[PDB]
Amino acid sequence: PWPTLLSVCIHGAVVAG
Amino acid sequence: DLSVWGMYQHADIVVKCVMIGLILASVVTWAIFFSKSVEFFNQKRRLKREQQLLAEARSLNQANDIAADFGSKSLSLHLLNEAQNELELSEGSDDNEGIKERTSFRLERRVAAVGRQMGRGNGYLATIGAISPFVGLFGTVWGIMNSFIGIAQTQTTNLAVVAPGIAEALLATAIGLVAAIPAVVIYNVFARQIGGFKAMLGDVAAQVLLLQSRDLDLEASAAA
Amino acid sequence: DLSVWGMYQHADIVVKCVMIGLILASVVTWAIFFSKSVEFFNQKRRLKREQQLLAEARSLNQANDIAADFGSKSLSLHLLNEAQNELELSEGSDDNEGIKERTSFRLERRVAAVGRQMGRGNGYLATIGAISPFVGLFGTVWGIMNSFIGIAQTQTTNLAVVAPGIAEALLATAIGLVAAIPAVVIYNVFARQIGGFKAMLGDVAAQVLLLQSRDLDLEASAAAH
Amino acid sequence: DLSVWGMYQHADIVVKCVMIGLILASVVTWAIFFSKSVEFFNQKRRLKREQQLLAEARSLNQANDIAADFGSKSLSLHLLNEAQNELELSEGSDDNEGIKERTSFRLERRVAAVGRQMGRGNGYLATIGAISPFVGLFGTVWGIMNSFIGIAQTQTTNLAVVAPGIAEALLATAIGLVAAIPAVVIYNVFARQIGGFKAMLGDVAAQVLLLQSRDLDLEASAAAH
Amino acid sequence: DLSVWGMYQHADIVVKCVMIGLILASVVTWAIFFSKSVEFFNQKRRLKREQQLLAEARSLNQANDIAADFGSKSLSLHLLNEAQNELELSEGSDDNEGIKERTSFRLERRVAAVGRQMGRGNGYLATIGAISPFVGLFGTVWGIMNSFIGIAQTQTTNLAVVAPGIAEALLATAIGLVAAIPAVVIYNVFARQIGGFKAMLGDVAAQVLLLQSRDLDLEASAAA
Amino acid sequence: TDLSVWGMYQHADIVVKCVMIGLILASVVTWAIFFSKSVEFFNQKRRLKREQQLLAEARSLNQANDIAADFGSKSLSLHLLNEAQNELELSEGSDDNEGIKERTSFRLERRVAAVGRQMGRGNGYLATIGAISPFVGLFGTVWGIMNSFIGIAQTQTTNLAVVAPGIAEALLATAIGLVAAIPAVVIYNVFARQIGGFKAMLGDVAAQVLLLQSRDLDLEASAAA
Amino acid sequence: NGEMHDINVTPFIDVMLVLLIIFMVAAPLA
Amino acid sequence: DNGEMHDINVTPFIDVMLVLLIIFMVAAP
Repeated sequence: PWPTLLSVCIHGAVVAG
Repeated sequence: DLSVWGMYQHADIVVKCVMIGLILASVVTWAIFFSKSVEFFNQKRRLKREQQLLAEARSLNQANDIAADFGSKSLSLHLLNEAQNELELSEGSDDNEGIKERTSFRLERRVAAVGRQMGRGNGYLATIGAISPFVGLFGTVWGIMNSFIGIAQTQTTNLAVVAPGIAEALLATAIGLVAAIPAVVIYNVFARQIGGFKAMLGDVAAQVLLLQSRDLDLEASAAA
Repeated sequence: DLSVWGMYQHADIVVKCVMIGLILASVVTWAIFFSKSVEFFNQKRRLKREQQLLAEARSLNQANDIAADFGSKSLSLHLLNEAQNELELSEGSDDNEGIKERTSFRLERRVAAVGRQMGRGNGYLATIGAISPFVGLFGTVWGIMNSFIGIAQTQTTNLAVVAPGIAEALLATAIGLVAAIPAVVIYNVFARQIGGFKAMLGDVAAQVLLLQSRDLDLEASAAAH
Repeated sequence: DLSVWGMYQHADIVVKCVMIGLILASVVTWAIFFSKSVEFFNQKRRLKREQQLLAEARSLNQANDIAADFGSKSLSLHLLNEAQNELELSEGSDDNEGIKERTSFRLERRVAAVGRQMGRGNGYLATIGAISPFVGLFGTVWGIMNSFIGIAQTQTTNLAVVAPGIAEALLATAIGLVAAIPAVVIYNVFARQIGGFKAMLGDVAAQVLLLQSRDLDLEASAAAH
Repeated sequence: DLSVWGMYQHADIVVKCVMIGLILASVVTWAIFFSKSVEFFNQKRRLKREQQLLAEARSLNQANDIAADFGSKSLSLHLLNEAQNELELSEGSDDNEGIKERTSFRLERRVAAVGRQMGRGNGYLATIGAISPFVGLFGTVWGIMNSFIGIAQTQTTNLAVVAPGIAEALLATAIGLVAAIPAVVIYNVFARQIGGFKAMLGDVAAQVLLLQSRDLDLEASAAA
Repeated sequence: TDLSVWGMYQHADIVVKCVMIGLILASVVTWAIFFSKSVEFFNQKRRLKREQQLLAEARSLNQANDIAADFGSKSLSLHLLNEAQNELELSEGSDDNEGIKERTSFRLERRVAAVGRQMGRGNGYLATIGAISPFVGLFGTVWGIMNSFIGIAQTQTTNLAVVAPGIAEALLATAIGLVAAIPAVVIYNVFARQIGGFKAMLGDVAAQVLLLQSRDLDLEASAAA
Repeated sequence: NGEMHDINVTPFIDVMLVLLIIFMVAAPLA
Repeated sequence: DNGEMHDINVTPFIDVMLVLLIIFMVAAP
């Protein structure tokens, strides 16, 4: 499901820390 | 050492689980948003066009002949079938106002049922908006309490020993608000957008009723 | 010294009483959840299965015949036999519109009554979700006052001698939020389940009214012919 | 000493007036609770006893013969005699649709008027439950402010010179919460108890409309036959 | 000195401005309360007398004869005239249900218009109650900012020189709440006083509909 | 070394920079909505008030059309009159009048709702920005404050000299949040008042059209009888 | 649905007041 | 209802209280 894949992608990037 | 990432890695397990739970709640509120924003955009875009096609209609049978071009998923085609089915089930009736009352009742319930079907995911947005501040504050209070137990155990006066623990505790409030604010905003956007969509669908259901109401009164008049 | 029970026991009588009060609120807000969720389910499943059968019916007479095998606790049978009762008590009348208005009113009153009876527990959940962090904060503030009275009596200056008192105090608020969070999510789950259920019951009630209304009008036509 | 009553004695006039104001708001919250709870247990216990007696009725005349034993202040008798009065004022008219309409409107008006009158106290409880935490907060701001006056006048950092402001801010918070908690609890229990009672009285008024509507049909059918 | 007047006198021009703005907000919320409370008392006292007299009426003509000496401002006389004016606009009509419906629609419009018209100054009370806390907080935040800018540009660090500057900042929260609480209390009181009055006026309008509807269908039935 | 209310933004942390620009965007959009709405809304209400006072003379729907015929295609009063007239010219073959009255009532109800729903266009921003801007300011301040505690922990040192710029940033985020929130609440409340006034004025013109239509139909039916 | 969907802020204001008072007691003693 | 917003909102006072918390933490020991 793109929604959840796109959501975890935009978070994944901001949670790179 | 003490980056924001290091601040998570050094914190207590309870507040680390609070931070992970708020990050997962953030992933959910954004997944619901990207899911529903596209869905409401497509349904709004389609329904607004079906209404423009139906604006030309003069009688219910002509509205059916227009709407037969609409896909089987279309809400306006569904309403028109909810009207046409009340005619075909009533075929022996000489009373017309009973057909008008039963049709109005069916379509009003169908518009409400579609409007409710839009809302499926909003319980998560409402919950995540309401509890994320409280889950953040529990993380903050727990971290502060744990630091003062540290001071009671290590028996040391210097507040610079507490400063890391205060930063770890405030980070749980910060992540709490980052989970809360999008969910509270997006819930209010979808509540207003559903209200706008129900009203647009009601304006189509009203045209179906107005078409049927003229059609029956003209036919009953022309019989005498 | 300890970090949880070491402070809970040393704590004073009113902080003890407040923490016990929030633990009692936590257990009731979870009993309601287990007690309601099994019933609401058995209700949601049973009513959904009845609606799927009744949706085939073409007249109120046929709807009675297929509903009669439902249990005495059936919500839909308890609507169908009431629409039948309103027609039976009215049997001397020739005013079909009068039968329709009475049945519509009586069915609406019963759908509301089942709605009130499903929502029985929510007063506790809505109250506990609102008050419990403030009840915790009162326990914390009074705990701070007792620690403050404690220093003002002995006039100490050691940060560590205050540390255990201020900790216990915060625990009260921590227990306050731990009682609050379940009550808000549990309240929202039942608020959404009630909304879906009252609407689903309303669609069964509407089908009973539609079947009766159509059946009376066709019968009046067949009589007058 | 340095006791909690010494802490009240030492506090500024503005914080004394906040504490006294909230204590008066607290005691009148309990006074109106003990008053209305008794009056909501009396009226509900009585009305439950009416509905159960009145549920036997099969004609509006039989409903009057059952209700005649009810006391002068009985709400159900006070609904039956509205329906009776609308018929007795209207004997010259054969528009039964008009008698039903006018009666339904009077009964709907009266059920609303009883609910409206029963709610009298709730405006106070709803005010205290919203406002009293912010009245508390103002007292805490005044305490924190007086702390900074204490250090500004003495250029010295110690606990003993800020102590009056911490004392005031704690007392203003504690009494603010002690006013807020029972007010928001009691407002919820009365909003639940009124919502149930107003609906239950609606279910009694509905029975009066059903009996009157049925009587007029059976009379009109017997006159036509 | 450091009295409340000394703090106001010594404060920065923005914080001094916020104190004056909040005192004007306090004055206007009390001026609204005393202006509206005497009008709600006079409207209730008068309307209760009209409803107590009209309860004796048994026809719309008798209700007009009872109402004939009510002052020309009277809301019950206004409602009787709205109903009477429909009959004498409608003189040729045999559709009595038409007269009933048109009258019911007019009196509902009139009752809603009175309740809306008399709740006029509740927008000032709502606005003052909502923004008062903030403006006051803005006064504090500005006063605190100016204090530290001061300390950051002048080093020489000690809480003793900041303390009066942050006390006279905190005072603008205290005044901010003193403006808020009366306004939010009064708005809530007037929302319930309007709700009770609009309902009482509704019960007088209901008596006019009942009197008209009854004597109209009696006169129609007696003509048979 | 020294700082100013611009230099502290130039010295702020990324998050706090991003939050401050975010609330400055919220500020410029709320003022853009105020000018976009108020210039139109004043002119629409000023028009409609003239139409309502001019149509209030009318005695029949034909007399109202002869008054309205030059109000301009954009006048809501002419749009309601013409769209009520449109039900008669579509119902020409109907000897039933109460169906025309019912359909016209239903059409005008939806036009009044739709025009009100269209005038509310900006309120989604104004309510969101007014309620949520202080929470975004609070997030911004908590991040700056948390960074200042990291500055303490990093340096193992404690003086106002190093912290004062850090709290000046953290306060500036709050000040910008308040400068965004106050106008948005004021603008939202004045437009809620003005919308409610306009909705009632438009509903009164719609009611006048229904009254004029129904009375004229009932009088024409009586004259034909 | 009466779903609770909004941040009631007063618990926070009051827990932050607790946090302030706690350090406003302990810090001048340290 | 009228749909205007009249509630007492005091949210930014938390921001003041964090700064006061910093003043005590930094100045007072």
